[PDB]
Amino acid sequence: SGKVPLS
Amino acid sequence: IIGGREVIPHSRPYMASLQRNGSHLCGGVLVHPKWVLTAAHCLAQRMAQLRLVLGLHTLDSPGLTFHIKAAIQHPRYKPVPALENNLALLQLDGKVKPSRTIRPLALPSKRQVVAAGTRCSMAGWGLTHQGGRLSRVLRELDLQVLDTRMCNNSRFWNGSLSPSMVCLAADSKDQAPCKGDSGGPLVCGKGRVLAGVLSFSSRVCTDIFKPPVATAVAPYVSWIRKVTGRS
Repeated sequence: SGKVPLS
Repeated sequence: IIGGREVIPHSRPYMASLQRNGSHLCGGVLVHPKWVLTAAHCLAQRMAQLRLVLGLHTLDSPGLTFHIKAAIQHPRYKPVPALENNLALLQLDGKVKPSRTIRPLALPSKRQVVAAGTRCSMAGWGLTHQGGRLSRVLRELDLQVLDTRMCNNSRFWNGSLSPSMVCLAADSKDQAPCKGDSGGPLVCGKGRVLAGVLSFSSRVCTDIFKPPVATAVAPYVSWIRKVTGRS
C-alpha cells in the first residue's frame, strides 16, 4: 500500500 | 531529518553521502575500507552519475569522493510495494585510509537483537521539513525501538513489517528522518554499535501512524562478510 522509501 | 540537531562536525566518520550529479541522494555507512552499506532502493539510478562522498559535514564541501565499481543489492531485494531486504553494498573505487574524519563502523555480531526499548540514533542530510529541502549540514535524531507487533497494528504498518525490520519512534511527534536519510545507519546503545540501515516510512515523514523503519543489520552480517571479502 503505502511504503515510501526515505529515497 | 525533521527536528534534528547538527552533529559535532566529523563525530560520525563512518557517514557516506550517495550523490547523483553532485546532489545528495541517500546516506550510507562505511563498513569496510572499500565498501559502503546503504539502502537498495537508492540504486534505482544511472550508476555512471553516482558518487560516494566521505568525511563530510556540510554538503557544500569537497569531502573525499569515490566512484563506485559495483553495487551489490541483497539477492532477495524486493522493491516497493514489498520493500523486502532493502540493502545494497557499494564498492568504492579506492581504499579508505582511516583518519579522524573517515573510518569504518564495525558490524555487530550476527547474534545481535534490537529489542524494543533500545535507545538509538541516526544521522543524515535528509529533508528538514515536509516537501522542503535537504539539510545543509549533517544532522542527528535520537530514536527508540518500538515493539514490532504494535508497529504492525492495523492503524500502523498493517501486519506488513517482517522480523528483519526495526520500528522507530522519536521522542516527539514532529521529529522524523525524511527524504535523503535512507541508507543512513541506525546506531544503538552506549557503544553506539551498528544496528540498522534506514529504509522507509510514509509519504508524510512525521505521520505518527506510519513510523520510520530500518532494516536490521545483524541478520545480514554473514552476506555483508561474504560480499566485502572477510569472514
